[PDB]
Amino acid sequence: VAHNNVLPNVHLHKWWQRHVRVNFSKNIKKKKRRLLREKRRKANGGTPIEKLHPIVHCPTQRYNFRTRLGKGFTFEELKGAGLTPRAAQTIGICYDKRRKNRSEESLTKNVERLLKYKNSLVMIPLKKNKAKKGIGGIPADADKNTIKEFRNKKPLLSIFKKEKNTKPFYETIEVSKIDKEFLAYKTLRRAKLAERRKNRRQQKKDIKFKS
Amino acid sequence: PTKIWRRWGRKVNLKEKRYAVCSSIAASGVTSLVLARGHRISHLKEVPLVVS
Amino acid sequence: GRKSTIKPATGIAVGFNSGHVVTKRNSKRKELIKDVVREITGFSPYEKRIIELIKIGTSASTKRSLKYAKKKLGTHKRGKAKREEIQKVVILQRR
Amino acid sequence: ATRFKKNRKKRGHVSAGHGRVGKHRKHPGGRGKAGGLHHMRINFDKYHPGYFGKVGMRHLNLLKNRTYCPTINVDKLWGLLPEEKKKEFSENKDIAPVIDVTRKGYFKVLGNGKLKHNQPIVVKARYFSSVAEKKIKAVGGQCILVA
Amino acid sequence: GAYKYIQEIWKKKQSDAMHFLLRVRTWEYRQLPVVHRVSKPSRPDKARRLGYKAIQGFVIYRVRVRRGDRKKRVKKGIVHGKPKHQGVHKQKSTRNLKSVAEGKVGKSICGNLRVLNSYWVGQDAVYKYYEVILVDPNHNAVRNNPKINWICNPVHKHRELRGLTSAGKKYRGLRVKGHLSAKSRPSIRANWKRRQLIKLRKCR
RNA sequence: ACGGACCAAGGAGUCUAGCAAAUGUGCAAGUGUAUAUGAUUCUUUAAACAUUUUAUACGCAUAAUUAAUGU
RNA sequence: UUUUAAUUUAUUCAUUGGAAUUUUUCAUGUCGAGUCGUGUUCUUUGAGAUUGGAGCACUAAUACGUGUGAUACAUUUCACA
RNA sequence: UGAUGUUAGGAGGGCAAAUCCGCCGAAUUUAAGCAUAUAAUUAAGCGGAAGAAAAGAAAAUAACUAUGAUUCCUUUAGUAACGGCGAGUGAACAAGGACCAGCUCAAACGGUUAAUCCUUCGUUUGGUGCAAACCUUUCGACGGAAUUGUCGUU
Ligand SMILES: [Mg+2]
Ligand SMILES: [Mg+2]
Ligand SMILES: [Mg+2]
Ligand SMILES: [Mg+2]
Ligand SMILES: [Mg+2]
Ligand SMILES: [Mg+2]
Ligand SMILES: [Mg+2]
Ligand SMILES: [Mg+2]
Ligand SMILES: [Mg+2]
Ligand SMILES: [Mg+2]
Ligand SMILES: [Mg+2]
Ligand SMILES: [Mg+2]
Ligand SMILES: [Mg+2]
Ligand SMILES: [Mg+2]
Ligand SMILES: [Mg+2]
Ligand SMILES: [Mg+2]
Ligand SMILES: [Mg+2]
Ligand SMILES: [Mg+2]
Ligand SMILES: [Mg+2]
Ligand SMILES: [Mg+2]
Ligand SMILES: [Mg+2]
Ligand SMILES: [Mg+2]
Ligand SMILES: [Mg+2]
Ligand SMILES: [Mg+2]
Repeated sequence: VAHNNVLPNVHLHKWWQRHVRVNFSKNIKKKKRRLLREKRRKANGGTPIEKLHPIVHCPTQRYNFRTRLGKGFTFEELKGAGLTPRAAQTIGICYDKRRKNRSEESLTKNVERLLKYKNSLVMIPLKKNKAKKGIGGIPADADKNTIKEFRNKKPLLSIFKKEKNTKPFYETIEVSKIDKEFLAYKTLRRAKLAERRKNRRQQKKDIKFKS
Repeated sequence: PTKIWRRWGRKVNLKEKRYAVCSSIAASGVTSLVLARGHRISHLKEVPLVVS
Repeated sequence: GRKSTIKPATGIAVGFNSGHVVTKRNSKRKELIKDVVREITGFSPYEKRIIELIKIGTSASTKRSLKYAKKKLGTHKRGKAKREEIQKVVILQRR
Repeated sequence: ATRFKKNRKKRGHVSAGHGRVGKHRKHPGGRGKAGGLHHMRINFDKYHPGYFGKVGMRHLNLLKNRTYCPTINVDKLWGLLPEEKKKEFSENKDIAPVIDVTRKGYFKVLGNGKLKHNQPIVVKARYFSSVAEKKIKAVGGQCILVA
Repeated sequence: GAYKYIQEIWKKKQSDAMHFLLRVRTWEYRQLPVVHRVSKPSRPDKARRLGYKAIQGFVIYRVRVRRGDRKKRVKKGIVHGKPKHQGVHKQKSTRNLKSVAEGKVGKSICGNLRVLNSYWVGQDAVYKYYEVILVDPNHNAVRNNPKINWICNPVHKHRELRGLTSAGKKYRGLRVKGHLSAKSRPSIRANWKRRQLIKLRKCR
């Protein structure tokens, strides 16, 4: 090497030519994918090809203020809507047997989601012109007139999407309510200087409770 | 020997593409420029040429 | 660090019990089989050695029993559990 | 484009620009970063001084999402508000804005620059520095800690 | 039931009863051929835990495998190469002895059948002894049963030479998950190939 | 001192990755619509067009310094 | 010519079995062994007082157990499976 | 319980390899010499499958307001780490997308009655073809396997 250049680094020392891959057909493949998932819709004959998913928080102090879709409601969230895990699968509702509800906010949020979904679907009978009640929490069957006059509406696919955050980032306050004797930096530093002995005292509380 | 991993295409910024399309519509409305491209329009009335 | 199950969190980023402030939410057949199997099989040789070392009854013999069990099983924990079990057996045999 | 390459200017010349006496040979000084510390020492020392040796402690499994922390100074703090909204607060005198910077992607407020005189402001964040918090207090504001 | 008592007894192996039984069992296995058929499982409780069933097409075989390490295959023990590659007398094999036992009976002697599992029945200074469960995929008893007829499909031919039995899962690294077995699925070579790849946009 | 008996055709600084300097272009405290999805896109089109009906995907930049708790 | 969506039409009578929740009760079971693990030798990995595999020697506990939480120990707390 | 049987009915063997699964296993070359290292968990050698194969329903992450079987694409990132700490090498979690699916044994419970399964021989309903053939059908008899454990519940 000879000049003021960065020191070289390239990792090309094996037989690298045997596996190089140029992507000549990315748009062709998305056309194919679109046509396949469009063909499925005509085979369903009215029912949508999407399934309902819950709303959950992301796991880290980097993302904990965001929500997204998860893979399925819990047992308790389904029982809050009077549904059974087995019966729910026969509708586009996903079930997760291993997520837990640690707080009330998530429980109520997902129960309201399930209740809203359960109110906006019409049931078609298994045998034509034979309408019966539900089972396992499934809504009762519909009559042929409602089925005729809802087949001509546009299905709503916005219920399958994650909620969108509308929390604002500023507000207004009155000058008479400002607190003046609060010290943020000092509180932050005293909180860190105190942790170790507090952990010790919690451990001793745990020992006392066990016996 | 020629290879298939020659870089065949390019990527173009969106703003420059839009700017160029806009500047190419504007040139379509000048009588002198249209004539100099090779179109025989000595009998047209208006060069923008809107029709019902 | 540690948190508390009771006593909700403080809305501060650092310290003990920190973070956002959501609302928190809260055999007899076996020893029949044991007796049958025990009288079928008995004790193992290293178990017999541990038994006699315990039966001596001094503190040096106790430390020796721990070392021998730790060697035979290959783990401090395992060896400690084995010595405790043999101690219970020796106590029960004397009654 | 091969139309504009330098080698086409040497096309009738003998040595293609590399020299009669010193040829163009293949690897006459080593391969890659070969001779550093022996016969490439001067280049290494004047262009990359601290290159050889090691210093510091090891950190075996890092997990960078635990310490991620973007910052913002107090200069850019009135600029998060629209100008017509900034106008209204400077006019009226018994109201102040409450700004939550975590909703904008910042975690720690930092203290470079100058806040406007006698214009109270209330700021929410996860961490504060000492100087920033002093400057916010001086003009009549308040800092709030959130998680 | 009865099986729990057998299971608890076989956990000792050093009591006088089990020592006597093991000695007599292993004496007899030496006098028999290297690969011979048994009429019944000698450990019925252990055979139930693996997929054995008392149905017309299940059979049992017994194999004998030699112990230790195999020497590197070079004439007169001479290596032409670098000193890092001159080793011999402590080369160790990727496969278990249980897998080799399965392969001794599964390749040619009973190419008619399919290997399911196997289990330990004793050992010695020269040999280890195993019993192997096999299934016949052409008998109608297994071919009509909905629970077990997955074995009759041709994608399950010679499981014991492609690493697909339990012993094969052990030595490929598929018995541990997470951060201790990060680069082993869907296979070692496939994971290597994925990480060597250079992918390259048309427009870049 | 070495190559050259003669004539015709062929015959040698290129391609990819990664960095920098120079220069042209667009926007500017920001900038780049990734993988995907959409469309009354579908010989050409493997191109072109679009972006999810007080708005947190990711990179580089907007802040440094220390082995480090950190500041 | 294929295969598939709607749409069009049931009815009156017969028998035996099953299945989900909702009420009152009792019963607190089972859960994969020469296997896991430890020592030692050789390989392999980014894995470092050892990441996976293998040979030899020793050889467990019973859910109040066992395993993981990237530095070797002893005494413990907590989370996850 | 071994053996015997030209007894009745059946299976395995060879070819082919771009993609796929398992084992075995170099040196050239780079380090401006060379022995660890690199080339490379590669080439050559030996076995086994499919229209895909392999993997796969937690003895998994995290440390948060928590996520949630496998696979692949964009990033993480030439980063944490390994190394005659030289030449060189090099992952994982979170985040955005494609697709989307869950189940069976073993063990527990059922003894006024193994409920279970297979070979052979019959016979009985509706459809489709010119024909050849092919769907659908619940009844029985003799024989055998199985309590050293088939089937049902969960
Ligand atoms: Mg010249
Ligand atoms: Mg020359
Ligand atoms: Mg010279
Ligand atoms: Mg050699
Ligand atoms: Mg070897
Ligand atoms: Mg010469
Ligand atoms: Mg001559
Ligand atoms: Mg020529
Ligand atoms: Mg420039
Ligand atoms: Mg278990
Ligand atoms: Mg190596
Ligand atoms: Mg961790
Ligand atoms: Mg060399
Ligand atoms: Mg050289
Ligand atoms: Mg040499
Ligand atoms: Mg090969
Ligand atoms: Mg073959
Ligand atoms: Mg498969
Ligand atoms: Mg990736
Ligand atoms: Mg970067
Ligand atoms: Mg190493
Ligand atoms: Mg390597
Ligand atoms: Mg994702
Ligand atoms: Mg059972």
